[PDB]
Amino acid sequence: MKTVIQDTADVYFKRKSDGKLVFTAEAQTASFSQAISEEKLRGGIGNKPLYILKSEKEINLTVKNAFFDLEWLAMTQGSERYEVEYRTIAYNPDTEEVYSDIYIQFPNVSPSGEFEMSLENGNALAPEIKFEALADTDTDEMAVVIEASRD
Amino acid sequence: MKTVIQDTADVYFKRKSDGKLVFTAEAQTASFSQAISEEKLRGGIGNKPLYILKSEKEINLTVKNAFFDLEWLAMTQGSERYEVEYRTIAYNPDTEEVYSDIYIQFPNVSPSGEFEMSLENGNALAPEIKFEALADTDTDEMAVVIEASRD
Amino acid sequence: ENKFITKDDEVIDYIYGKISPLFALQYIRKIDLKHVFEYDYHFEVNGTVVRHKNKGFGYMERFFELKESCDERSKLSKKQYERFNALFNFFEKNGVICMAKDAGTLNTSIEINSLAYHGKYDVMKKFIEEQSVSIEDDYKKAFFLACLGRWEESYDLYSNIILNSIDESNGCVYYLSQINRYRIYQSITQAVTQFNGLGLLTFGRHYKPFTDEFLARIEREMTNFNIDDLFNGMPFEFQKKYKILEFLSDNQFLYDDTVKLFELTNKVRSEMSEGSYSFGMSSDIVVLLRLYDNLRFLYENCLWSVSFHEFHQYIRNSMSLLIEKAEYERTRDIDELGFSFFGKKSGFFMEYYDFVNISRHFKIDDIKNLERSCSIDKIRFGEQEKIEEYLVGIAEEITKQFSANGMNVVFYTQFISEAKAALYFAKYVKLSEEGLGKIVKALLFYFPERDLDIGKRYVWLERLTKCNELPKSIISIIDDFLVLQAEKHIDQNYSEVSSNGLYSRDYGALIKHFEKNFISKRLSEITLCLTQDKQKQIDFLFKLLPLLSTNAKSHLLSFKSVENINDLMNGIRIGLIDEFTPEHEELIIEYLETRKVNYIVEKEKGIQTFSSNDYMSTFGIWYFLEEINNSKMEEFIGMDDQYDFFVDPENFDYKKFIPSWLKNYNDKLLGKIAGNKHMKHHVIEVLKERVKNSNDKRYLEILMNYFI
Amino acid sequence: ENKFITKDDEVIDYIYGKISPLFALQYIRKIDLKHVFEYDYHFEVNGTVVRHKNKGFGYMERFFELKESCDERSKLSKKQYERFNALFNFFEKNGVICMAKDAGTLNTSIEINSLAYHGKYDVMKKFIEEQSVSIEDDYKKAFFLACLGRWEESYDLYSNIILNSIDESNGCVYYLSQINRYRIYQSITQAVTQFNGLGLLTFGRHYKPFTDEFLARIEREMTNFNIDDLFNGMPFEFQKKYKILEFLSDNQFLYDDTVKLFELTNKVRSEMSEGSYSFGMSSDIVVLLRLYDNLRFLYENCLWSVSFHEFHQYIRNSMSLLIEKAEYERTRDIDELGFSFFGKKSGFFMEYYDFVNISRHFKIDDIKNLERSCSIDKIRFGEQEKIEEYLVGIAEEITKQFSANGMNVVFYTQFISEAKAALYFAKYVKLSEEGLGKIVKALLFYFPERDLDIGKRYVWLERLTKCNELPKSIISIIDDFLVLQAEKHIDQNYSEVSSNGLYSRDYGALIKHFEKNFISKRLSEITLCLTQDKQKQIDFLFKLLPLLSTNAKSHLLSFKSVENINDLMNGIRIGLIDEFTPEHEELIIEYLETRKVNYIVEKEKGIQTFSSNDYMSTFGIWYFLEEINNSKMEEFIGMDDQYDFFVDPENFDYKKFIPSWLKNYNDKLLGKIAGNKHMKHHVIEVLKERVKNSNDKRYLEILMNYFI
Repeated sequence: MKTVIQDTADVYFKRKSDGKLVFTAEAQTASFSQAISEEKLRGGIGNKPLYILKSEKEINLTVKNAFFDLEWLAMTQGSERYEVEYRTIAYNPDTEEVYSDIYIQFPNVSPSGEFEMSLENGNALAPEIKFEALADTDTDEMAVVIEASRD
Repeated sequence: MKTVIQDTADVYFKRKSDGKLVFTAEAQTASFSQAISEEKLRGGIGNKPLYILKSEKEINLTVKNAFFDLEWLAMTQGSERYEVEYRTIAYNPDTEEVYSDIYIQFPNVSPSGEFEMSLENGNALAPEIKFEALADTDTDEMAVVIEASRD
Repeated sequence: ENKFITKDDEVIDYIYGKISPLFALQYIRKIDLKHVFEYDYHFEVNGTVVRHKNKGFGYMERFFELKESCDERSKLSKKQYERFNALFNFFEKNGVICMAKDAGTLNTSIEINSLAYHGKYDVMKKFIEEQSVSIEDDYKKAFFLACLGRWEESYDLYSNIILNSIDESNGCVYYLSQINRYRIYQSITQAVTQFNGLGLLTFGRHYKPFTDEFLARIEREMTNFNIDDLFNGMPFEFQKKYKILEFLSDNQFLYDDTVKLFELTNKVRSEMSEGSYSFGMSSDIVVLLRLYDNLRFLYENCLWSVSFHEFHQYIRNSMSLLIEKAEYERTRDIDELGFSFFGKKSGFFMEYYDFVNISRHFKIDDIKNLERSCSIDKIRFGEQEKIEEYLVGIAEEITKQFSANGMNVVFYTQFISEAKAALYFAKYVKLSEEGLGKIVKALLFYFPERDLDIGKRYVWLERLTKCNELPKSIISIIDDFLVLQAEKHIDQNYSEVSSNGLYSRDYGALIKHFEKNFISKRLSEITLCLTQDKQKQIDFLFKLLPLLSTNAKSHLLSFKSVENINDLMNGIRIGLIDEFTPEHEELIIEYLETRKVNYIVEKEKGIQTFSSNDYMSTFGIWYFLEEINNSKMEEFIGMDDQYDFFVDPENFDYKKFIPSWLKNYNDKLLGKIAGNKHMKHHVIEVLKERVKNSNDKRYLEILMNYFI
Repeated sequence: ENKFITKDDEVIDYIYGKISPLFALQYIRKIDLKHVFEYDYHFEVNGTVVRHKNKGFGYMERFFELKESCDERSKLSKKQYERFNALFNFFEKNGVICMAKDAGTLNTSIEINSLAYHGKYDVMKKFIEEQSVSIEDDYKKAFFLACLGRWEESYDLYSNIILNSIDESNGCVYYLSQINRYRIYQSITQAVTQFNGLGLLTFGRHYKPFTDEFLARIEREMTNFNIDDLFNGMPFEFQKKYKILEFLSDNQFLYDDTVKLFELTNKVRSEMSEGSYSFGMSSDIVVLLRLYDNLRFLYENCLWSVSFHEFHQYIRNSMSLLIEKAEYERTRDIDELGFSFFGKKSGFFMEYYDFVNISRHFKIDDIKNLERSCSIDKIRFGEQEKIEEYLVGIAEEITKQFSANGMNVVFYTQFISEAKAALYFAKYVKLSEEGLGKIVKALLFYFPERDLDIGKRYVWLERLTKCNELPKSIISIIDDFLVLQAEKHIDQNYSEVSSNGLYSRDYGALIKHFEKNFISKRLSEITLCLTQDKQKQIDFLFKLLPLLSTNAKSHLLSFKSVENINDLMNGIRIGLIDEFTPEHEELIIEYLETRKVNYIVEKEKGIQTFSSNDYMSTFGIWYFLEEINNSKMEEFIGMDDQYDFFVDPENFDYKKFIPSWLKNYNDKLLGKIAGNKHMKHHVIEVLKERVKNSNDKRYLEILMNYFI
C-alpha cells in the first residue's frame, strides 16, 4: 500500500489457415518496439515526381512466459506466418474503474529468436521470444486496433 | 610490444612557512577536473552596471602514494598550507624525443578528505587523497605552468 | 525427502518444519526463499511464485488455496490452526501475496522500521541507557553503539553476547554476533591507519579515539580469522535450518546483488535508446523493489554494513538509474498507442524515504553528476512535513555536538558525509518557517569552517532561497552572522580563505537583493568607533559599504582611500564609480605597462603562465561595451587570449577561440557581440559545431535565445 | 618461511616451486598470480608488481634485479642458470615486466594465437583428422569439436580423457576436461529444450540433433553431480599447487570480474560528466588491458566457458565503454592545457584484433545500439589486409554448409549469429575488388531466407556500397540474383515477404543509383517470351521498369496493369506517370471516398487503423505543393492527422502534431514548409522543445539548416 503498483497484460499468438492456437498467454517482459527511419537510398531522382513515403518503419515485439500448448504442439509434432491478437484493459483515471479493453491485431507475424541462451547457471524457464511484424505488398498490414469503454 | 603505451609523472606537495616537502612518486588516477559555469546573480538595477566579472570557477586534484615522508609525519605523530607542484615532460611527436619538461604549480592548497573511505575488503593501500585549489583575496594564485624544450 | 508429501495436515507441518527457524529474524529477504526450499520453487521479486523443480504435490499451492477458503481453515485443529496463523502473518509481512497464475494487481508495501535509518540519534541515546532485558536486546544495542560511532564499547559488548549466547541455546544470534565482530574490526583497522596517514594532515593533530591497549587485544583475537570457513564450522543442526543466511559470511552478498543491477542497467540503458515500450512491471521497478528488498535486511536486523563503502556503492547506482529513467520517461514521442500502453505514471514521485536514501550515502560530487543529466527540479517532492523532521533533526544534532566542547571524532567520521548531502538536497523542497530558521542558524555558526569554507557557504545558503522566500526571521539570523563577523575582524593575520572568493559582504548583499531598503544598524556601530590607526577592518567595511547609515557612509568618505586596481574593481563591485576620470585611466595604464614589462621578460625567459583573476579579461570587456574609448589601449594587443578577441575583430585569429567564454557572459554583453557584424558569423560556426557534436545543454540554450 | 630465505640462490629455488606447476597450463591471467603466492604481492594489470603482505626477504625484488644484472647470471650454476631461464621464459610470455619502482614506458604485447579466434574453420577439420600422440593433443582436439558445433562426438572424447588421465601425476587435464564435459552437457540441456519448445516453428520443422540413447545416458551420469564440490574432491596435492583455478570451478569468476567492470564503468562515466583528464595509467586503459586478459586465458587454454551468454555480456559492455571513451575523446572541449599534454590526438585505432571481437559477441540489435551513440564512421580501421582473410573465411564458409545437403544444425545456432553480424560490420572496411566478389555472392544467393527476408537483403548489400563503389563484377551477381528471383516467381502462390516492405522493386534502384545503362540481357529474354496470363509475373517486373530494353518496354506497356491505385503509385515510382491527369485524379477521389465510408463504419465500431500502405500522408503532401488541383480535398479533413496537417494548415490544430514525421520528410518538403506562414510559427516551437529535451540529432539538423 506504500509504493509499487503493477498491472496485467496478455498475449495471444495464432496460426493462419486453422483455428489452432500455438503459443503462450501472459507477457512478462512484454517488450514492444516500433520505430521509423530513412536514409539516402533515394539520394537522387529525375525530379518532377512527388514522393514514395518509404520511412522504412519496423515492429519489434517480445513475450516471455512460455507454456505454448500441448494439443497443438503435439499436432505440429508429427508457413502461414501467423497472426497476433493483443488484449489490454484500460481504466478511467478519474474513477479508476475498469471500463475499456484494447484489441491489437497484426495480421502477419515472424518468429525469429537468438537460439542460444546457453546460460552458465540454469534459469527458471521463461524463454523470451522476439517478434518482427511481417508484411506483404497488398494492403493494410501492421495493425488494426479496437477499443472498449462504450459506457 | 603490439599496442598500449603508458606514461608516468611526479607529484610534490609543500607546506608553506618553511621547506616542508611531501610527495608521491606517481599520480595514477590524477583526476584533474576543471569546471566553469554561471547560474544567477546581480540585482539588475542602477542603469549602467559598468562591470560583471565574477568567474566563480572550481578546481580539484588527486594523487596516489604510500610515502607520506618518513620523518615529520611521525614527528607530529608523537596548518601552514600544502602547496603542490606537478612536474612532468613532453616530447615532440615528430621525433618522439624527450625535449620538454612540464611544470605545474599551485599557490595554496587544502586537502578535503572524506574521512569515511572504509571498505569491505583489504585493499592494496591506494589512499586516494584529494586537494583543492585554495586562494586568498590578494591576487594571482589558482594555477601556473612552466615549460622546457628550449633547443 | 519431499516425495511423501500427500496429506493436507502434513503440508502445514512441512512448511512449519522448514520456515519456522527463520522467525528469530525480524525479516528474511524475498527472492532468497529459494534456498530454504532447495530450489523447489522460484520466488519472484514481486513475491509470487512459479513452479521451478517440483516433481510432486505443490505444497505451496495448497497453502495459497487455504488462504481464500474460510471453511477449510476451520477444518484444522486449534494447534494446526495456530500453526497456520503463525505462517500466515509471516506471509503478509514478507511481501509474498499469492500464486502467479492467480496474480491480479499486487500493491506491495514498503517500510523500514529501524531507528538508525530515521536519523533519530537523540532518542537512541536514551535507549542505550535503559536496562537490558533479553539477549536479542543486547544485539540491538550492539548495533546502536556502532551507529553513533562508539566502536570501542560496541566490540566489548559483542564479546559479551557471544559468551552469553549459547546458554539460552540461540543459534541465529551467535552467527550474526561473530560477523559484526570481524566487520567492525575492519572498521577499526582502516580508521587507525586513516587517522595516522592523512588524518594527521586533515584535522591538524593526531587525535586518538582508541586506547593503545585495546588495539593490541583485537588484533590478537581476529588475526587468523578467515571469514570463508565461518559458516562451515557451525553445527549440523544450525547448518540445516539457516542455509538461507549463508551468503553473509563471504563478501558475495554485495556481489550477487550488484551484478543483477549491472545486467539490469544494461537493459534499461538499452531500452532508452530504442523507443521501446514494456508492459506490466517495467525493467525499472525491479531495481526499485530490489533496493527496498535490500534496505530492510541490513537495517531491521541491525547489521553493521550500513557504513562500509561497498554498500554506499549500491544505493548510489540503483537510484541513479531510476532518476535517469524518470528523466527519459518525461520526454519522448508516440504515434497513437504509446500512452494507451500504461496511460499514467508514478512520475517517480520521490517520497520521504527516498530523501533519506540520497542524503545519507552520497558525496557532494556524486549528486552533481546526477544534477547535470536528470532535472531534479522537474520531479515532484512528496511528504513535505516528515522531510522537515529529518532536516531539523540534523540541524538540532549539529548544535548539540559543536556548541558543547565534546566532539567524538568517530562520530564526526560518518556524520559529516551524510550531513553535507542532507542540506544540498534541501533546496528542492518547500521548507517550513521553523526549518528555514534553525537550519540557517545551524549552517552559519556551528557547522565547521574547514569542511565548509566561508566561500561555499554562499553556494548552500543562497541555494536554499531558490524555492524558499526570505522572511524577516531569516533576515534576522543572517544579519546576526555579520555581527559575529564584526567581532572577528580584529585578527592580525586573517585572510578569509575560500575556494569561491565571496566574503562576508556578499551575505549582506543577499539580504538587499531581496530587501533593498534594509539599512544595517550594528555594522554602522562598529564603523564609527574605529579609527585610522587600525585599518584592517576597512577592507571588509568598504566592501560592505552597501549597508550603512548616511553619516556612517560619510565616515567612509573622509576615511578610506583609493589608489589601485582592487579599489577600482571593489568600488565598481558596488557601482559607486559611475565613470572613469582621466586620473583613473592613468592608474589603469600604469597597471598595463607593468604587465607588458612582465610579458616581455617571461617571453625572453621562455615561460608561459595563466593569471587566475586577470582583470585584463575585463579591461577588454570595458572597451567593447563603450565603457572606455581610449585609443592608447591598442598598444597591449596580443598578450591575453580573451583580450585579443575583443579589441580587434578585424585582425584576430579564431583558431585560439575557447568555447567557455560564451557561457560566462552577461545577458547584456552577449547581446552586443550578437549585434556586432564582424564576428557574428565566426562566432556562430564554432558555437554551431559544439552543440551538434557535444551534449552541453547550456550551449544549446545560448545559441537560440540570442544569436537566433 | 619466506623470512628464513637466507642466501642469494635460495630465491630461484623458491620461485620455481610455485610457478613451474602452472607450466602444464599455457597462459595465466596476469592478475591471477596473487593467488599462487598467498596474496604476498599485488599484481597490476599494467605489468608491475608491488609488495602487499611481504615482511621477510624480497624473493620477487631480487629476481628482477638478476634479470637486469648480467654478471650475476653467470654466477649461478648451470642448473640454476637453466632454472632462471625456465622462469624467465614464463614471465615474458605473461607480460609481467618489472617492479613498479623502476616502471618505465611499458608496451605490453597482446597476441591471441588460438585458431578458433581467427575462425579458420577449414584448418580445424585438417588438424583433427590425425592420430593422437599425447593426452594433451586429445583435449586440444576435444575443444575443436565443440567449436564446430559437434556437441555429441565431443562428449565421447571428453569421456575418454577422464579415464586416461588418472594413471599419471597430472591433474591439469582431469580438472579442465570435466569442466568442459559438464559445460557440453549444460549446453545439451538448453538446446534440446530450446529446440523442442520454439525450435519446431523457428526452423519450420522439428530437428532432433541428439540421439535418444545419448540423451538418456547424459541424464543418468550427471544427475547426481554438483560442480561446487569439484575442487574440494581433488587430492590435497592438487589443492595446493593449482590454487589459480579454484574460482574457475564455479561461475563466481566471471561475476568477480564482471562486477569489477562496474566500478571502472562507474569511474569512466564519472570521469565524463566532469570533463576530467588522466595522467599515468588512465582508468579506461585499465579496461582495455583487463579485457584481452579474460579473452586469451580462455581462448589459449581452450576453456569452454568462452562461448556462453554470460561471457558475451562482459565483453559487450566493455567495448561499448571504450568506443564511447574514444567518442568522448574526439569531442573534448579544450580550455588551456590539452594541447601541451595531448596534441595531435592519438586516437584509439580499430585494429584487426578489435574486429573479431565485435563480429563474434554482438547481436544485430546491439550494433544498432552503438550507432545512435557512437559515430563509428570516423574511427580508423587499420590492418585492413587481415580483415579480408577472415571475411573471405566467412563468405567461403557459408557457401559450403548451405550448398551441400547436410547442415550441422547444432553448429547452426552458435555460428549463424556470427556470420549474420560480421557482414554487417563490413561497411567500415575497405574491401578489395576481388574479396568483395566473394562477400556479395555469399550474401545474395545461398545465405538462407529465414534469417534475412528479401526486403532486408538490400539493406545489407546497400551498406557494402558505401565504403566501396560498384565494380562491374559486382553487378554480375546482382544480375543473376534478379534473374533468379524472377524465374522462381512463376509459381502462382510463390509470394514474397519483407521486413522493410522493399521486395525486388528497390534492387533495381540501387543499380541505377550507380549505373545508368544496364540493359540486363537476361531480363529481355524473359519478357520476350512471356506470352500472356501471368498476372503475378506481369506486376513483378512492371516496377523494375528502369532496367528493361526499349522493345521490352513497349511490349510490356501493352497489356499492362491498367491504372489500379497500387499500380498508379508504383507506376509513378518507376517514372511512368510524370503529371496527374483528371483521369488520374479521378481515381484518387475513389480512395478518399473509400477510406471515408470505412471510417464511418470504423467509428461506430470504435476501431482505428495504422496501415503500412498509408497513402493518406502522401495525398496531402501532393496537395500542399500544387500537384493535384482538385478542390474536393478539403472534404476529407478530419480522418488522419497527417492529412489535415497539410491540406488545411490555416485551420490545423498543431497541438496534435507528432514530431516524428519530420524524419521521413525530404529536404525539398522541408524547404517549402519553411516558407509557408501557416506552418512556420508552430513547427519552430516543437522543434526547439525536443532538442532541449532529447539527443535526437536529426532534429537539430532540421532545426538549424532549414528552420533558421
